[PDB]
Parts: sequence; C-alpha cells; structure tokens
Amino acid sequence: LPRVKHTLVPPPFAHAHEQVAASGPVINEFEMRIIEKEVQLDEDAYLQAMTFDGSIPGPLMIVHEGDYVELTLINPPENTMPHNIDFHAATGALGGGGLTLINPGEKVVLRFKATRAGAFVYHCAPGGPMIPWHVVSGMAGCIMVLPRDGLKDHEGKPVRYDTVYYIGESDHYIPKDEDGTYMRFSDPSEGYEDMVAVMDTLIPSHIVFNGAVGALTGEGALKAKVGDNVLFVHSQPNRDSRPHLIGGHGDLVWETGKFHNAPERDLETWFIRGGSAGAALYKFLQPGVYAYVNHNLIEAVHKGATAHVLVEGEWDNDLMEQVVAPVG
Amino acid sequence: LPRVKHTLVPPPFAHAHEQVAASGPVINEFEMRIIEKEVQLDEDAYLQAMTFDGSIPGPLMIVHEGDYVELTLINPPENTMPHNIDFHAATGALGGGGLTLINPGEKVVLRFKATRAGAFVYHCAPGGPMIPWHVVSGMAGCIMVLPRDGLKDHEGKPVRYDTVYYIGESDHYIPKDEDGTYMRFSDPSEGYEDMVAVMDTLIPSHIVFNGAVGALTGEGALKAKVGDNVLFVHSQPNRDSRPHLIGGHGDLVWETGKFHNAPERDLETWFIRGGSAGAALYKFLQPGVYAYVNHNLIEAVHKGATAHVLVEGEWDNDLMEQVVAPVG
Amino acid sequence: LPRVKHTLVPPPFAHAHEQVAASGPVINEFEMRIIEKEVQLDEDAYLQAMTFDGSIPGPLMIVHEGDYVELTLINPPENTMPHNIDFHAATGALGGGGLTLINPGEKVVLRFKATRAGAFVYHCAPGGPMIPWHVVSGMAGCIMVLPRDGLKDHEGKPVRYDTVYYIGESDHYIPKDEDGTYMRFSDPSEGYEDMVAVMDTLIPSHIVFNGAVGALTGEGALKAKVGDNVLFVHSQPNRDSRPHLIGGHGDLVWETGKFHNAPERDLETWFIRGGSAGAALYKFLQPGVYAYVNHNLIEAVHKGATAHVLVEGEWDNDLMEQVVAPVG
Ligand SMILES: [Cu+2]
Ligand SMILES: [Cu+2]
Ligand SMILES: [Cu+2]
Ligand SMILES: [Cu+2]
Ligand SMILES: [Cu+2]
Ligand SMILES: [Cu+2]
Ligand SMILES: [Mg+2]
Ligand SMILES: [Mg+2]
Ligand SMILES: [Mg+2]
Ligand SMILES: [Mg+2]
Ligand SMILES: [Mg+2]
Ligand SMILES: [Mg+2]
Ligand SMILES: [Mg+2]
Ligand SMILES: [Mg+2]
Ligand SMILES: [Mg+2]
Repeated sequence: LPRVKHTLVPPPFAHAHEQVAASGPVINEFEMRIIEKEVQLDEDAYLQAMTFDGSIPGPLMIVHEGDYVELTLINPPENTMPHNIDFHAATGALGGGGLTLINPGEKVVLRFKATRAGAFVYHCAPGGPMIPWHVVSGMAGCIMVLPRDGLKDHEGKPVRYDTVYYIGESDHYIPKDEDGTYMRFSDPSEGYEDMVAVMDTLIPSHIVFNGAVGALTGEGALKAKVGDNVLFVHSQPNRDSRPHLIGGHGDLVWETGKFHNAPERDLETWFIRGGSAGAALYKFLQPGVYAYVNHNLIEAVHKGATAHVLVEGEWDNDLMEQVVAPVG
Repeated sequence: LPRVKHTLVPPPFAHAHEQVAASGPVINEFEMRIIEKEVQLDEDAYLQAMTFDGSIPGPLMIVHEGDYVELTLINPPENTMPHNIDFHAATGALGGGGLTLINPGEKVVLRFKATRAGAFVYHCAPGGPMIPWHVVSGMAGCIMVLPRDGLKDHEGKPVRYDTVYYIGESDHYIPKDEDGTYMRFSDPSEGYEDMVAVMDTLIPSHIVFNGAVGALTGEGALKAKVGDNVLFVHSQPNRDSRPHLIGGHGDLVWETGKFHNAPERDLETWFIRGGSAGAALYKFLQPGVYAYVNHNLIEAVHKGATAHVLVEGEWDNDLMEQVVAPVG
Repeated sequence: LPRVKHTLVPPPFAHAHEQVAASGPVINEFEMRIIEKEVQLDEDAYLQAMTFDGSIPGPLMIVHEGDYVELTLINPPENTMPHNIDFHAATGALGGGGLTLINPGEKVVLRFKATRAGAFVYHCAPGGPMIPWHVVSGMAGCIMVLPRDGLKDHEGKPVRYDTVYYIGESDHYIPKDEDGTYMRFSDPSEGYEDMVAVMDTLIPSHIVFNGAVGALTGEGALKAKVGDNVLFVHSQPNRDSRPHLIGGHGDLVWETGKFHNAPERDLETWFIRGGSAGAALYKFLQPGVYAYVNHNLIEAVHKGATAHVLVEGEWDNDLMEQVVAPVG
C-alpha cells in the first residue's frame, strides 16, 4: 500500500488533508515525542504536565476509514515515567496500550487498521492508578477517521467543511493550600499524592481548552468568515462536557462522534461523554464575536472552558435587529 | 407582517397559543421586567435572586418556526445590576446578549427570526464572571419554537398535546456557615464572593423546579386526567438533569429539544444537557400520584428536584394489579 | 395464559431464557427476598447494605414485550426497615412502589404488564428521604423486556447475542473520619445521618460494578471468545455513567436502553443516565484482556468502576501489529 508521512500541527489546527480520500487505503505514518514539562494553566496555577508532542491536547491525526495508522512513539531519556498509547479508534490490546509501553529512552512503532469512522480519543494508559493520573496531567488527543467519501448528513447527502478546529477540553486537579492558592512541585511524582486527594473529590480545579485558561481567547481566538462551514471536533478524555456556540447552533452534530450514525440538527447545546470525541458542523451566518463554551457556565467561566470565535462578514438584520437601543 | 401581542403567564403554565400555526409568519411581541428580590428556596434557605418577570424560571414563550420575536426588556431603576438576554433560539450577537445590555432605568427592544424549531433556553449573560452568577441567581427561562405544522413523530406523523407544562430546573449555590446553616445577605452583590466559593465546588446547595423546594408539590402539584397527552418542556441553563416520570415513561422524547430530529420512544429516563431545554410527551394511562424527578435521587430528594402530578381517571388492572396485599 | 416460574441467578449472569419468545404472552413468576447485611466494598471500606436477593445489583429479570411479570417480594422478620419496589418497566402506582410497601415479616405479590421493550431499572423507593438512601445502600437491579422477535438493528435486521452480562454500577456514600478512613456502623439506621452528609456533597466514596471494588476482575473477570456477540446490559439507578470497552467498541448501542429505538454504531464510549439501564452489543475480534470501565478514569480506577473481560482466540495482525517492539 502507499505510505503517506504526515507532519502533525499543534491544536486547534489540523495537518493538511483531504475530506474525500484521493486514493484507496494507505498506511499513514505519524510520529510523536512525549514531553514532560510544567505548564501554566492560569495566572498563579501550574500543572506538572505530561504531553503528546508538547501540546495539550495531543495533536489531531486525520485518516480515512480502511487506512492503516503507523505511529512511532518516542519517550526521550529526560522523562521520568513510562508511557504508552491507547487509541479508541483501534481494535485489540487495550487500544494499543498493551503493545506500546515505553520507558524513558525507548521508542515503539504500532500499526492498527482504522476500521471505524469517527472522531476518537487517544490517551496514555500505563496501568492501574497511572491511568487517570497520566490523562489528567495532559496525555490525550484525538484521531479523526473520516469516511472515504467524506461526511454525509442524516439523509446520506455529502457534506463538506471549510475549516476543522480541534478543541481539546481537559480537566485538571491542581492541589491547593488552605488559603485556596495552588501548590507547585519539582516534578510530576512529587505532586502525585496531593493530586490524588483532589482527584478523589471529582472536582477539577481547572477545565481548559488547548491546555490553558484563555488559550483560545484574545490572541488565540479562532477565526472564520460568514458563510464558512466549520467543523468543531471536541474531545474530553476523562469528564463530560456540554459544548455550545453562543450566538450560533450545531447545524449537524454527531455528539457521540461516529460518522456513520445520523447527525442531529439545529442543536443549541450538545454532549461530549467523558472518554470520547464528538463533532459539530456550523455554517456562520452573522459576523461578530462568538463564544464556544462548556455550558456549565461555572465550568466555562470559573474553570476555564471558553473559546472565542471572531467572524468577519456582513450583518443580516432579518436574522436579528436591535429595534430600540438601550434607552432611559 | 401581522403583529401578535402576548400576555405571558408564570411557569409551569404557558400563555394561550395554537400548536398548528393558524397563519403565516407573524411578529410575536413579548415584554418582560427584570426583578431583583430575595426568594425563599427552602425552610431556612434564601437566595438573593435575579429574575425575568419575577419567576424562576422566566416565563415560557411560544412561537412558530419562521416567526419573528420582538422582546421589550425592562430593567427598573430599583435594580442594582446591568442585565441582558441571550436567546439560544436566535442567530447572532451572542444570542442577542450583545444588543440588550441595559442598566437600571433602561429598556431595550430586540427582534430576532425564530429560524429553528425546538425548545431553547434564554438567559442573562452580562459578561465575564457575571455570566454564571446571573444564571445561578435565577435568570433563565425557555422559548419554544413549534414547527408551523405542529409536532411530528419519528415517522413524520402529526402529534398533539392536550397540556404543556414548563418545568424550569435550576441549580443554586447558597453559601453556608461552618455548622451547615445558610447565610443571608442584604443584596446580590453582598453575597457574591461567598457564592463564588460554593460555585467553585460545583456542588449546588439546592436544585429546584419552579424556583423553590416543593413548588410543584402539595398545592402546586401538576394535574392531569387519564388519556391526556402532556408535553413536559424541561430547561436546565447551567447543569445536567435526568428527568423521569415515576410510574410513567416518555412516549416521545426530544432530549436535545429540537423538533425536526426524530424523538426516541418508551424512555424511562432522559437527559437534559446543561445549557439546553428538552421535551417529552406522555399519554397518561393510570390514575394516581406520579413524581416527575431529576433521577439522581439525592438531587431529587435532598436538593429539591421533585414535582408531583395528580392524575384522575379509572385504574386499569391489566397494566398493574396488587395480586396479594402485604400480608404476614 | 401459561405461567413460567423462573429461578433467578446472581449478577453478572442471567437466568435461562430465549431471545425470540418461543410462545405467546406468558405470566412470568419471580421471587426475591430482601437481605439487609454489611458488605465489604473495598479493603477497609464497608457498606451497611440493603439488597434484593443478597446481591448488588439485584438480579436481572428477562421477559418479552407483552408478557406479565408477577413478583413475590419478601421482607424477612430479621430486617429493620420497610421496603418496596418500583419497576421502571411498569405503568402505574409509582412503578409498583405504591402497591408493594412491606414491613419486616411481610410479603406482597405484584403483577404488571411489560408493555415496553428495553432494559429498565428496578429499585426500592419507600418514600421521602428513604428513596435515595435505600437506592445508594444497594437496592436496585434491572429487568430486560426483549421484543418478542428478539433484538433488531438500526435497519430492522435481526440481531442475536451469544452471552448477556448484567453490569450493575452503583454509587455509594460511605462516611469518613477526619483522616480519610471509613466509618463502621451496627446497622443501616445508625449510619444514616453520617451517610446523608456525604450524599449532600454528591461525591461518591465508591462506584462499583457487581457490589464491590474488583468484583469483576481477577477471579471474577468476565470471559468470552473471539467471535462471541456479547450484550452488556448496564444499569445505574442514581448517577450517570459512561461505559467504554478498552480495546473494543459498541457495535450496536441503545444507550437509553429501549429496544424499539434505532441503536447507534461504532461507539467508543456511551452514556447511561442515572435512573436508567442501557445495552451495548460487541462482537469480539481480538483475544486478550479488555477492561470495561466507566470512562471517567478517576471513577474507573480510584472509585472502583472497572471490570475485566478475558478473551480467548487467535490474534489478527491486520487489525493491529507491534511493528517495532520497545527498543532503545
Ligand atoms: Cu503517560
Ligand atoms: Cu480510554
Ligand atoms: Cu442579569
Ligand atoms: Cu447560553
Ligand atoms: Cu428498601
Ligand atoms: Cu426510579
Ligand atoms: Mg515531530
Ligand atoms: Mg500558597
Ligand atoms: Mg518544592
Ligand atoms: Mg408583564
Ligand atoms: Mg447560621
Ligand atoms: Mg447582613
Ligand atoms: Mg430465591
Ligand atoms: Mg478511622
Ligand atoms: Mg459502633
């Protein structure tokens, strides 16, 4: 089979690809390096993170149904922990976790057949208590397996996007001092016992898009134009989310993320089950600022789950008009 | 276009309307006044509330797909805060939030086209940390945009209800003294910092229907007769819910609340995503008392999420019969 | 009508039955005895439990749509509490709760018509605060009402399982001393006030399958062979869950659990609403160990929500292959 070597790009962007496969099955080659580093979640909040390829989430991989995925995974000698990878897209050996455990200084190559279309989570799962801990330290991303003929709607009609954005939502459990301030550690292992105690409450300290509070706002705001069909692929590897585009809708939504199921239409808010990825297409109709949020608004605003989309184009007064301006 | 002026009625009731539109598109005119007042959630629990039209939830608006909605929103001079409105039914300007910010003593008129059929949340969203806070202080309601030809089932067959009840479920975060008792404040702003600390735990002190524990029980119990097709429209603007009618089912359920999607049948329990409204139709078959509950039973019983429905009519022993009475 | 007397078997197993009804409607006779006993959830964690038939969950009942269910429920004189039963499968009298309240030393016989196909929760619901408390002490199980002609897929094609496993997931709220250790009590009533305080936080101390941490792992691991179509019926009577088979998928999933609705395909993770049962069919394609988990991995690993499935058969390198073994 042809081999295609991909250069991954950091989230929320996606590597070059075609929606309709330009060929028959290929072997898709990807490589990622695991990076353990402290990351700043918020102004005075830091996470002893563990990442695929230096980003939270890990980068988006895009292939077609019936392709193979050949991943080279590298755990550099400077890392402290063993790591591996479980693709929810894959069949067998705990998603590949059983075949990919690598120590610092080792690398491994896994091949699987992408037999099922949809957006899927991938995450680290080295075993026992390590599983939740590695995930909530940042080790999860998404692979999207498109149908060979591209996406289809609830009636089997071909559907096309202009842009995909990968929104990786992640919950984190940063320990606190009695006064509410966040603790700092020298490395992941040092912070482990304190982190577990927070994990046990099931209350995240932060819930973020793209690895940090405000990462996709201000200078990181997403961009589009009136008329653009934008696919928002949304992963949550550990906890539920309820995405909502403020000012918009989900035109076609696969909330369970699997493309051969019929999408729902006209949604205000949809539901990403923890341990899954979903996808929503929207055609922008009005210019201006939109917020893409987890619609538990405490999670959106206090915890960090808010992105902005800045949209250019002409305003349509038939859809909405301020008839009487604030007056009094 | 014809203009139709509506008189809103408090929840769980609905203003006069027709399921099948008796005309082509109209401009629907509504008016609401924002009322800031302390409300009693429970025996020794009070909320510094902020409300649309004096009720929690805000009143239900009912229009047809392709109509316009023209809302006059009034923030009386006695209020302390700026307020606005985001309709999830609307397209643009953050659902209208960007065009409706009004200070105490001001009013505003917004028009939008109700382009999509379904039950939708509306809520206050004045910006930043104000967003979750105004919502969890009571500022959310629902607008139902019916298809012009009325509801249709999973097979496109016309479906009709005898009664709609609007169940507005709301989570609240009342601060507590060390001994578990609830704190009281002079106004919303005074209670703000203490409320935020509760919000951060993501654990509501109360989760209520119609603004208070027991509001829809005893004297407030809902009523129906055997044979009645009752539509239960259920909103939750901030947190997930799992409605269940104890003793009944959802005959047709749109849990994501958007009427052009096929409903599911025969449900025991359905799922309202935080930041959305859903709808369930049930035809009553047995007389007696029913409980409509959020089926996290701690949320139902300890937090306040229980309504009763009292149903009159004849008992059917073929469906259920006590064969041997408690004996021993 | 013919009467059929069933011998229940403990979970995760199911009593003898046929998927396609070998006859017209029958009256299905079941009997269960309520057992109040302390149970060990985990190494140093015990629950003052209240059970149907001595198991958590209560045993699975299997009947066909249009059958009757006649249940004899027995509350032995050694018990301390009144108990009853609410079948979500049933119509009227709070699912039967209104007709089945029995004191220690009493028994009752309830008949209902199983008019709706699907997996349904049954649980104890003796009234008021007793409701959540009896459920979170273990009093819930599942009844599966199969269509008379067996299961059908999203296209109406007949579908057949080789094995059903009933996974009863239950959240528990065991009180703790200041040092994090769990408290012990002489009986359920003694532990009540302390348990309520934990219930109020909505944070379970344990979330288990089959009544205990590790119950379905090691010696209790589930078993299958490559090629087996296994139906996983999953109940959660009080709290949401997000089941995921690590290394596999849901081939056909009814997450709301009602068999006349079309199932979704190829799911990675699905969603069981608190107060419901859902069902997922998977055909095993690879041998080895699988984990069936609630995919909030903290709930899976720290709280107890993990089962293992051990699968025998031949490995398929086309689906997955370790191309380069860990090396360095
Ligand atoms: Cu790792
Ligand atoms: Cu996983
Ligand atoms: Cu407001
Ligand atoms: Cu909103
Ligand atoms: Cu009981
Ligand atoms: Cu129930
Ligand atoms: Mg690279
Ligand atoms: Mg400090
Ligand atoms: Mg230090
Ligand atoms: Mg008025
Ligand atoms: Mg006090
Ligand atoms: Mg004072
Ligand atoms: Mg027996
Ligand atoms: Mg102790
Ligand atoms: Mg003692």
